[PDB]
Formats: sequence, C-alpha cells, structure tokens
Amino acid sequence: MRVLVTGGSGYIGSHTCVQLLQNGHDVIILDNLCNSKRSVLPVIERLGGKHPTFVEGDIRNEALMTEILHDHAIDTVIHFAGLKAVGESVQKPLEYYDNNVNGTLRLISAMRAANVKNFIFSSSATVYGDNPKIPYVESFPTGTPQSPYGKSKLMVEQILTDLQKAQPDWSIALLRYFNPVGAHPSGDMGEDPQGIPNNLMPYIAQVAVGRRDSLAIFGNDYPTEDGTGVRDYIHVMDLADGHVVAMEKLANKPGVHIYNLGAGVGNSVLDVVNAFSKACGKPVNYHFAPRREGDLPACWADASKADRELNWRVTRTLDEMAQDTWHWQSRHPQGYPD
Amino acid sequence: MRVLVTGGSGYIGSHTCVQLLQNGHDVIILDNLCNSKRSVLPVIERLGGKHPTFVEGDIRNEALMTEILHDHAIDTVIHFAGLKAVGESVQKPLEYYDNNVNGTLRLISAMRAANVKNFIFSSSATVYGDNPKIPYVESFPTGTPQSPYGKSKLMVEQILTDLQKAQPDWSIALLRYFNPVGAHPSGDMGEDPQGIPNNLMPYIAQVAVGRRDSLAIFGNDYPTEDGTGVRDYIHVMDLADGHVVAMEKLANKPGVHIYNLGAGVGNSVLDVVNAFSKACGKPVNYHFAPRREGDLPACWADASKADRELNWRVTRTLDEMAQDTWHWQSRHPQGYPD
Ligand SMILES: NC(=O)c1ccc[n+]([C@@H]2O[C@H](COP(=O)([O-])OP(=O)(O)OC[C@H]3O[C@@H](n4cnc5c(N)ncnc54)[C@H](O)[C@@H]3O)[C@@H](O)[C@H]2O)c1
Ligand SMILES: NC(=O)c1ccc[n+]([C@@H]2O[C@H](COP(=O)([O-])OP(=O)(O)OC[C@H]3O[C@@H](n4cnc5c(N)ncnc54)[C@H](O)[C@@H]3O)[C@@H](O)[C@H]2O)c1
Ligand SMILES: O=c1ccn([C@@H]2O[C@H](COP(=O)(O)OP(=O)(O)O[C@H]3O[C@H](CO)[C@@H](O)[C@H](O)[C@H]3O)[C@@H](O)[C@H]2O)c(=O)[nH]1
Ligand SMILES: O=c1ccn([C@@H]2O[C@H](COP(=O)(O)OP(=O)(O)O[C@H]3O[C@H](CO)[C@@H](O)[C@H](O)[C@H]3O)[C@@H](O)[C@H]2O)c(=O)[nH]1
Ligand code: NA
Ligand code: NA
Ligand code: NA
Ligand code: NA
Repeated sequence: MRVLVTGGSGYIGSHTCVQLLQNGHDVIILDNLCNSKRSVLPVIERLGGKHPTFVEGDIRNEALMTEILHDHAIDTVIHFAGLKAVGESVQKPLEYYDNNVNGTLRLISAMRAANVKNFIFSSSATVYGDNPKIPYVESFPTGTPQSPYGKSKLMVEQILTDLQKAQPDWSIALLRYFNPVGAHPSGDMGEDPQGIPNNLMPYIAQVAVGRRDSLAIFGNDYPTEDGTGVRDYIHVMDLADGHVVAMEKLANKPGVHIYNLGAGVGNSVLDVVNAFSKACGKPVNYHFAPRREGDLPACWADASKADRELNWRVTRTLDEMAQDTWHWQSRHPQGYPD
Repeated sequence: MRVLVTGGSGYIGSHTCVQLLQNGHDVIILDNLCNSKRSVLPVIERLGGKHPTFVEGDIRNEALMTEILHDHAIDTVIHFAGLKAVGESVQKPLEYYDNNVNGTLRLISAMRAANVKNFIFSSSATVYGDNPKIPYVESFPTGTPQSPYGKSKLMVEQILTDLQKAQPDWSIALLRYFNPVGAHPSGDMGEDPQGIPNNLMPYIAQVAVGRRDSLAIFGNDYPTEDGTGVRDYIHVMDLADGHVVAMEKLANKPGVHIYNLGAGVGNSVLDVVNAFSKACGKPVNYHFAPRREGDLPACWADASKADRELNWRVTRTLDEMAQDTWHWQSRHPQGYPD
C-alpha cells in the first residue's frame, strides 16, 4: 500500500518505516524535524532495503498535507507526529494542544479533502487515566488523563471517533501503549533523546554510559513484589510490527479499531535496572527517592485482543530491550549526526 | 475596561454588548458573521447608547486576533464565538472541533502573544455530562458530554484550565449555563435563527407565529410533575448581565473561576408552552412524541455560587422570557434585515 507516516523520522516512526519498506509498501515520511534529524533517513532506507520519500513539513499545515496526500496517492496514514513529553506538557500546554489536537485535526481535515479514509493513530495508554483495574482492557471506559499530554491524546481519540461516526466509511485504529524501548537489532537506529531523558530505560542507559551519575528510583514502598513501580515496556520493534499489521489488516475495514499493544505483563524498576546492568556488563548506579506524585504502584496493559484479532503478540524480551539499547548506544554514542 | 467580544453580533453577544456599552466600557466586536448579520450592529449601538467597534473576522485567524488585541489595547476578552448546534455537531464533528477547540486555542495563543490575560469563556452546562445528581453544582466533577458540541466545550474548559495553571497570572471564568431565552425589552433584538430552531422556545415562537404547525413534545411519561422534560431557561438579559459582572469583577483576579448561570429552578415543556400561549394571546399548538433519545427527565443548575460570589442572580421571569420573545417576533417578523 501507499502510506504516509507522519512523524516518520522519530523513534517509533523510524523503526516502523523500516518494517514498512521491508514489507514492500511505498513510504512517504512527513516530519518537521523538531525532534529528529535528517541523518536517520539514509539509515531507514538502508535498513529497509528500499527508498522512502521524505517531506519536511508540519501536520498543522493543512494545505501541504492535502498536497502530499494527492501527490502520492496515499491509501493510508500512520500518525506518529506530535509532542510527547509529559512534564513539558504541564509547562507548555498550548504547544501540546496545538501540535496534538489541532495537528491531528488539520491532518484529518486534509485527508477528508483528499479522499483518504484509512488512519492508524499512535495513541497512548494514559487515556485509561486513573483506572485501579489492571491490567487495562480496551473494553474499559477511558478516564481523565493527568497531564495536557495525556488529555490531548484522549481528545484526539474522541475527535477521530466522532469523525468516523459521521463518515462511516473510514477505518481508524487507536493503538494504545505504554513504554517503547529498545532499538533496531542492527544497533544503527534507536532512541536519541536530546536533554534529560524522561523515560526510565534511556535514563538508565545514559547513567550506564557515564553521562549520568545515578538513577533515582521514585519509591521503594509500593505494594509490589520488590517495592518499586511496575510498568509496561514494549520493544520498539514489536510495537513497529504492531503498527504495520494493524495498517495492513485494518485498511478498508470500516470502524474505530482499538487495540492495546504490549507484552501483557509489567516489570518493576529494579527488574529494568538489573536487565540493563546485565546488558552493559556492569552494575547500573541508582538510589532511592520518594514516590513521584501521581504514580500508581503498578500498571500494565492486557494485549489479548490484538493477539486474537490481529494475531499479533510481542516476540522480544526485556533482556533484548536492554541489549539492543546498549548496542545502539555503543555503536552511536553520539546518536545521529548533525 | 477595553473588551474584545468575540461572537459579539450573535444572540448572546449582541445583548452582552449592549449592556457593556451601557456600563461605559469600550467594546470591540469580532464576528465572522457565519451566524449573524451586520444589521444588528447599529441596533447594538443605539440600544447601548455608544459605539462599538466591529471587525469582521475569524477566531481561527491567530494573526488577526493578535493584531486586534494590540490595536485596541484589549484588557479582557469575552468569548462567545463558536458553533453551538448539537445535532449538526453530530453530523459535522470536524467543523465543531475546529471552530470551538482550535478556534479558542488560536484565540488564547494570540492573547498570549499580545500579553492579554483576562478571559471570560461562554461555556455550557453539557460539561456536567450525564450527572444524575441535580441540580448541578460547580463542585461536581464534569462528565462525558454526548455530542461533539458538548465535548468541544469541555475540551476548551480543560485547555483553558491547563493554561492558567501554566500561566498563573491569568484570570479565566468558565460560565456554564443552559437555555438562553428572551430578547431585549425593546423588542428590537432577539434570537434570529435561520432554519429549524433547535431550542424549544424559538421553536414555540415560530409555531405560534404561524411558521410551524405544531410542537412535538418528546415524552409525556417522565418522572416529572406533568410528565414532560424539565429544563433550565435563563433570560438572555440576565445571562448577558452575568457575563458583564463576571468580567468586571474577575478582571485581574488570578484563577479559573467557574460559575453556573441560571434561575436555579427547572420548568417543564408544558410550563414553557403555557407561558408562551399566555404571551402571544393564543393557545400554542402541540402534540406528543416519544422520548427523544439521550434525554434526562429533569435537569437544572444550582446558581448559589454566582449569587454569593458575584452577588448575581436572575431578575427576569419565565413569563418575561416569553413576552419579550413574542415582542421581538412581533416587531421584527423577518428578523434582521439583509
Ligand atoms: N515515546 C513514548 O514514550 C510514547 C508513549 C505513548 C505514545 N507515543 C506517541 O507515539 C508518537 C511517536 O512518538 P515517538 O516516541 O516516536 O517520539 P518522537 O519525537 O521521536 O517522534 C515524533 C516525531 O514527530 C515530529 N513532529 C513533532 N511535532 C510535529 C508536527 N507538528 N508536525 C510534524 N512533525 C512533527 C518530530 O520531529 C519527531 O520526529 C507520538 O504520537 C507519541 O505521542 C510515544
Ligand atoms: N444558544 C445556546 O443555546 C447556547 C447554550 C450554551 C452555550 N452557548 C454558547 O454561547 C456562545 C454564543 O452562542 P449564541 O447563542 O449567541 O449563538 P450565535 O451563533 O448567535 O452567536 C455566535 C456568533 O459567533 C460567530 N462565529 C461562529 N464561529 C465563529 C468563528 N470561528 N469566528 C468568528 N465568529 C464566529 C457567529 O457569526 C455568531 O454571530 C457560543 O459559545 C455557544 O456555544 C449558547
Ligand atoms: O528517573 C526515573 C524514571 C522513571 N522511574 C520509574 O520508572 C517507571 C517507569 O517510568 P516512566 O518512564 O515515567 O513510565 P510511565 O509512568 O509508565 O509513563 C509512560 O506511560 C504513560 C501512560 O500512563 C504516559 O503518560 C507517558 O508519556 C510515558 O512515558 C515508573 O514506576 C517511574 O516511577 C524512576 O524511578 N526514575
Ligand atoms: O421541539 C422540541 C424541542 C425541545 N423539546 C424539549 O424541550 C426541553 C428543552 O429542550 P432543548 O431546547 O433541547 O433543551 P436542552 O435539552 O436543555 O439543551 C440545551 O442545553 C444542553 C446542556 O445539557 C446543550 O447540549 C444544548 O446546546 C442546549 O440547546 C427538553 O425536555 C426537550 O425534550 C421538545 O419537546 N420539543
Ligand atoms: Na451522519
Ligand atoms: Na547527538
Ligand atoms: Na509552570
Ligand atoms: Na430574516
């Protein structure tokens, strides 16, 4: 198929793109480069064994979107473009609502105009908000997310939902997940965060690499097996894979197809650290801190539906998430070149 | 003060504008005229005993907003601009999210740029969603509205809230209400709906006037005193008044000031019809229909807070809502001239 991948050069998008090309689809990447570099492009092409078209631009530019759409005869769109830093979202809420909410709106409005009706939304498990029932299942109603980031994701979920309802020929997937981790097995692509990493894994990696002194673990008194918080971590390759199957199987199947993507189990902070110490050959440094405010002791997603309906499940392990991450750090200590 | 009233030429805005001028503020009306006519302008000026500045334009035009802001040295903004037809919102959800959600976002983004930090949002009681606890109080958490219209209102409420939180010097009022009815006592301004009126009152009026044959009443079996649905109706003059006091008293008082504006009581469909038959001098024609889907038997807002905090309460009666409405119909059977 002909797919427009917004946010194509990002962490998730990059890996998705590689898997897309490998499956032989024609890929058009639309990215404003606000959080990625052109330098990943050639990597994608190489790893994908095929050339993707790149367009520098912004989802908020409805006119350009339309143009793209038409120009490339897009059949479907995978939308990864947006801001995703939670703390920053609390500080800069307007930028989050404009990039996520308005940005998707402008994107779908252009699809409407270009006659495109297959969409895959890279969503978020924050949409379940504060549900005490875990693991979370697609059949649980959503809750009220705590940051502007989370709120923005749900708002887009609702708008897409209403749209489909008004334009019932549309096929829209809402892919929910938590923590993408790892890197391509080649060690030639991976997460390249600028500044202090918000996510555990990359933080760990940086500490390990010697850029950070020690990991502060928020709380050691949860009602968890080891006392640290339990989260859901998904290898970026599996997630990319989930994105492709979803795209491929849902195309032209009218509806709002909601799926949680994850391993189906949780892993504690210590488990993540130990797996990491294991990958990098040395004990990761850490210390305890107090519960970070708004944290649940444990949380994870039930991924039965995706298994059943898309015949999709993860295949990478926590250890692999670690190795691969350390592998990319090790081969490209400076990340993507400028 | 210097006030920008977006949606200034609309039903609510027009009346608000008149009361603003009477209090001697300087008024700038920004309206795209999508649902109003320039012809109301001179009425406003006359009734207000003062000249308001009019700018034709769209809230979604961030650049123009900014310009206005600066140009007129705005101190505060009353935002009435948006789409508000529920049924249409289900049919055309994107237009609702773009006008309401993006439109407010662009508006507040321009305020940010122009350094304006006093805002009065003309909200909606739909935000309480399906609460079985009535009357609704500002202290009740919000629920999930049922249409894109309702959803859009809540989303804007949330964005404004987050913004204030990030920019704590802002003063933002979220004014919630239900059914504005009536017209200026002069009979020279009032609601001028194009097409089939969605609201009860105007529908009634049209039937009465001979444009409509009969009113269909949805359900006669509710757990209400007379069996018909109980709603909350507020005279447009009182509501306008609430908008002005809010503006005047809240200016520069940092926070998110939430207030329900209403009479504090509910009135049934029959009560509304009888008051109308009474105003127009003849029995309004009606018939019963089945419960319209998604309707509660009764619903109304508690307006104690506004009384207490702003010393505001309504002063017009249901009968007056009717008379005034019939009065405007009677003096301007064709509404505003083209
Ligand atoms: N990484 C996570 O922990 C996390 C968890 C939940 C959901 N997501 C979602 O997945 C998506 C992809 O995130 P990611 O992890 O790959 O982050 P990422 O920043 O690496 O990728 C996003 C890409 O989009 C681009 N972009 C941002 N705003 C844009 C705009 N207006 N127009 C065009 N391009 C724009 C950035 O340049 C970047 O390359 C986002 O929707 C994010 O909300 C990620
Ligand atoms: N009337 C009701 O029953 C109801 C109940 C709840 C809330 N409200 C809210 O009050 C506000 C005013 O509504 P109203 O009853 O006076 O309706 P209205 O349509 O008469 O007034 C709205 C005005 O805004 C203008 N407008 C619409 N979209 C615009 C945009 N993008 N840019 C600039 N101008 C634009 C229209 O031309 C119109 O004059 C809206 O926010 C509405 O959601 C009204
Ligand atoms: O320096 C750190 C970083 C994280 N943690 C812990 O590591 C676990 C995982 O933390 P984090 O990366 O923040 O995971 P999540 O809380 O699972 O947050 C992710 O999933 C959410 C859905 O609930 C989204 O809001 C976010 O964008 C996303 O990063 C948690 O128990 C944290 O307390 C630490 O102890 N120290
Ligand atoms: O032809 C008609 C029109 C209305 N009604 C009834 O009249 C009452 C009032 O109806 P309506 O004008 O639709 O009032 P609300 O249901 O109170 O809706 C208003 O308040 C809501 C907040 O819950 C918003 O979603 C809407 O924009 C707004 O018009 C209800 O019991 C209706 O069933 C009839 O019987 N026949
Ligand atoms: Na429809
Ligand atoms: Na670098
Ligand atoms: Na802040
Ligand atoms: Na007319």
